[PDB]
Amino acid sequence: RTRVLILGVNGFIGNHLTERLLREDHYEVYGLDIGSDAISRFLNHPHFHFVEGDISIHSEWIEYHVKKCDVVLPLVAIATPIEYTRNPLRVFELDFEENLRIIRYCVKYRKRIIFPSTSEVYGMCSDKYFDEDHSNLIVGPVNKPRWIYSVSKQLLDRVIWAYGEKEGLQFTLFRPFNWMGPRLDNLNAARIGSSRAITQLILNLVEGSPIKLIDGGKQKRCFTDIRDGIEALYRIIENAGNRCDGEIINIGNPENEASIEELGEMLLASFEKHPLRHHFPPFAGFRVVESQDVEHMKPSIRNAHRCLDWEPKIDMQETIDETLDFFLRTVDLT
Repeated sequence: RTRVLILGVNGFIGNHLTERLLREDHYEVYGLDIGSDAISRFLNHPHFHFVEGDISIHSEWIEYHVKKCDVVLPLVAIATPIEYTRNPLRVFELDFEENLRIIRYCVKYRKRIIFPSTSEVYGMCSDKYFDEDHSNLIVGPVNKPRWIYSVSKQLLDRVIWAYGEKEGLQFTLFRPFNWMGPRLDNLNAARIGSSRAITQLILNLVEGSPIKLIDGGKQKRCFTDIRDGIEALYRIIENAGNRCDGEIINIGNPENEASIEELGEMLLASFEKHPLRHHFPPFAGFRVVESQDVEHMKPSIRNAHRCLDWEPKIDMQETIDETLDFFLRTVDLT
């Protein structure tokens, strides 16, 4: 069976992907992390193996697991906007430098790497649908430090592309668009995966704080149910016909488009009608704040159609209700 090494497994994607792979009978999962509270249900599974580790501290121990396995998914990274400006050097050292070392272990031992790129690489791209193969990438001047994440991730995509072109590195880049569902990562966890904007909004509802609409909350976003997203990530791992080699694949649901404001109204609506509503404070309301920014982020999914015969199937309401439902029921009221 194929050995899948998941770095930063103690979270959203690690939980859902592991469940997916274990459901099949031909994968061996190696989930590396510093904790296991998020994937404890799998610790005793015959085909799951927890590996103690941290990609900033361990060099050898991670290199060893790369050589021991077949496919590598590096999910460790700080992807919370505030931090881009708050501690840029750390965002850069972890997201760029530490991941570059893992990319190099993969080329050294000829392993397959399925790397999480970011929808932020497109930046202020003017296309209505961001295209992995034709869209131009647009960022602000260097005095707009918010772009340090976007550009760091973009450079990594290009370095992987170069290793693939000059040193036979087998790879696939995937770019998630606001994945959401049960078991969302914590707002400040350094694990790539779940939509930060929707987890913040649910947090607003749960904590009794207002939902802040930046400059009106009119900017639009696309949202993807984790059941649709993980199915696509899973098929990239399957790699039928080797159709994913050298590919860059956006994984999102371009039909689930909504502004921060509308997303807020949809969660509130599902919130007010939920059985556990009474265990949460009254709605603090919408606060129009006013602090660069991206005004729309829609993915072209032609590559996913082509390489994976994939099409998102869950309705917007279904994703909203299930993500909110799981969250409210998992919260410790003590």
